[PDB]
Formats: sequence, C-alpha cells, structure tokens
Amino acid sequence: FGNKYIQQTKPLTLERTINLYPLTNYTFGTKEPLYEKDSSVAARFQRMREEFDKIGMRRTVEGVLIVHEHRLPHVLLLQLGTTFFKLPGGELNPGEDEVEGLKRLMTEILGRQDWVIDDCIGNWWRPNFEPPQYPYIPAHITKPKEHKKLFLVQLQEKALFAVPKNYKLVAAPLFELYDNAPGYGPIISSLPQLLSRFNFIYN
Amino acid sequence: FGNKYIQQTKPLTLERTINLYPLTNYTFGTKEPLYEKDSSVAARFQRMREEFDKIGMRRTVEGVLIVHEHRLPHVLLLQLGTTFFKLPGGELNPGEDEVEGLKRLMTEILGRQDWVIDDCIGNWWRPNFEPPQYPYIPAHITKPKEHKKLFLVQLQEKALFAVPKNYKLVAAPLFELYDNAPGYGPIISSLPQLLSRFNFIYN
Repeated sequence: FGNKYIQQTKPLTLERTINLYPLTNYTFGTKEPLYEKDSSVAARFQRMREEFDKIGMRRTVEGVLIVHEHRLPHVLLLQLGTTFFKLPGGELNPGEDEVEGLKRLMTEILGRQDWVIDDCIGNWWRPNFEPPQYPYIPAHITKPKEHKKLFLVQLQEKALFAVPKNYKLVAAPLFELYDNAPGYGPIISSLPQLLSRFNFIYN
Repeated sequence: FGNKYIQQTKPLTLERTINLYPLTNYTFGTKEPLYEKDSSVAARFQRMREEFDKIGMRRTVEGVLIVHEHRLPHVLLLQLGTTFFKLPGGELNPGEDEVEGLKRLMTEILGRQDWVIDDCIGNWWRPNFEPPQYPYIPAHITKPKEHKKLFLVQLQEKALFAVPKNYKLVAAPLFELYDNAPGYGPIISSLPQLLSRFNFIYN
C-alpha cells in the first residue's frame, strides 16, 4: 500500500452536468392536429372526478427539454393559444412505468428517437378537483386527486421533431418564465428555479 | 450465460431518497450572540463593492436542513427579527471548497458533528450591487457580483445544536414558505419547489 487512490467524479447528486445545444440544431415538421381530451374546464374536472373513482389518483408526467441560444437556457414549450403554453407530456395508463410512459407521450407528441430521461426535477400535487396545485402534499391530504412529475429530457446534439399542426413549438428563455405565473402558471414559471442546480454546458 | 442480471438501484438523479426525523429528535443550547458583519443596507453593498474589487465575485453557500412533524417537511431557519429569517450559511473564503466551506459555516453557526452534504439544490445570482437575485445568470451578465449556492444537509436521527443567543432556531413547514416571498424572500420561498423532487422518508 502507501499508494493513493485517484478521486472519483463528484456524485451526480452534488454536481449534475447537462449538455445543451444551439437552438439552430433543432427543426420541426408538421403532423396532424392533436385535440385536447377535455372540451372545457367543466368537462376536465368532471372527467377527473369520474376517473378518480375508477383508477384512483391521476398520474401525469411532463418532459422538460432544454436548448440554448447565446449561452442562455431555453425550455421547449407547445403553444396552443394566445397565452396557452404546455410542456410535452400527459396522463400515464394504470400501472405504467413513469419514465416509459413519458417516453410514449413524448413520442406521441413530438416523435419524428430514444429519449434520455435520467433526472426527476420536481413534483406537484392537486389536493381537490380544483385548479390549485402545490409542490408538496398539503397537511391531512391523504388522497390527492392528481400527481404531476417533471423530468429533464436530455436532447441529442441535433434533432427533428414532428409537431401537431395546431401546436407551435417554441423555445422560452428562463427570464421569460421566471416570476411569470400569470403568463405560464405555477409549474412552468418555477422551472428556472428547478433548473438552477444544473451545470449546463453550452455547446 | 443465459443468466439475468439483478437490476441496480435507480440512479440517484432519477430518484433521490432522503431520511427525515421528528422535530422532537432535535434540541438546542445557547451560545454567545453572533452579530451581522454589515450594520445596514448601505454598509452591506459598500462592502460588497469593496470586496468585489479585491477578491472578485462573492461566493455564498447556504445549508437546507430538513425535519418533519406529522409527516410534513419543515426547513430549519434562523430567526433574527420579527420578519427576518435566514438559512445557516455565509461567505466562502477565496479558494475555499464550497462544501468544506459550508461545513465550516454550519459549525460556526449551529455547531454543538460531521455534516453530510451530498446534494446541490439550487443556485442564485446577483447581477448588480442591488437586491435583485435570479435563479439563472441574466443575459449579457458576464460578471455577477454574487453567486449563492444551496445545498441539502442531511441530519442524523438525533442532533443537538448550539444557537447564538440573538438567534431563534425554528422549523418552518413548506406551506408556510410556498408563495410567501413577501415573508421570506425569493430564495427561501422557493424551497418547497426545490425540495419537491426528493422522496422523503418520514421516520
């Protein structure tokens, strides 16, 4: 002995490096329109109620795809209305694996591809059949109506996306989302905070 | 061959489990008062300016210690005034390792202990010699005046803390912090979001 051990790379929990690529490295093609399953707010919560009694808590997963321009991180979002933006993702089927399910949904929505999903970035819970969502399970709330899990999806150097005709694929800079719950909601507007721990490499 | 490999535990990047313990498992004793280095806001930014020219960007580290009550996560904070709360932490010395530095600061402030610091939970940047802080580096900001890094510090089943007499050690539930920037500031109020990805075990 008397030898010294070469140090191991820092734990990924301590320092998580993510490679980002130029916005111009990505392109999109069109595909048939994808319509929302729920016509209105009323029908949305009505279906949420009906399904809760059959399969229980709704399990939603959403993917956060990051790119950059001028070394500034941008999150890819789907624009469906003047001020209506959403992350690619959706509802899991009963008993379906969270990551496998997100991969299925990513493909259904943006598939032209082997999605790399190795990071959980957050969780949000809906206690009642109402709009309110929280980043924790509220006190005495033993039966949340919905659980949304966010994952960071690592993109390859270049990629081609297929986007439903009624959707517009945009890249939103973090400064556009930060403290902008009125424009993007509580989840998307807190993405800057959720992504701050990452050590991004601007390729 | 023809054999099958037993699956490895899920990546810590995908699922990070953290053990939490009852609030009653922790106690505190008093120690001499610890006074703020800067008397006022004016002196604070004046010192920030002076030091920036000597050693460059200020590097601050803060520890987030979590406990629970009734299975509800609580963050330990130091109360210094009616509505003045802070996380244990402080300024690193030039060339000092981030984690070793946080351990030094945790000991100076709460030391009765081997702090377990294996997780980075966020980063905040101060672009100018003003109060504004952001969870990302603003565009064209190549010379931030301060960089604050937040780490999750895992507590043992039981622990004794020594708290400066002029401080009050409190456990703040997440619902008290969420969307309460007016009461806790932009960093502490976003801790619920930053901690949502963790799979907490309520022992």
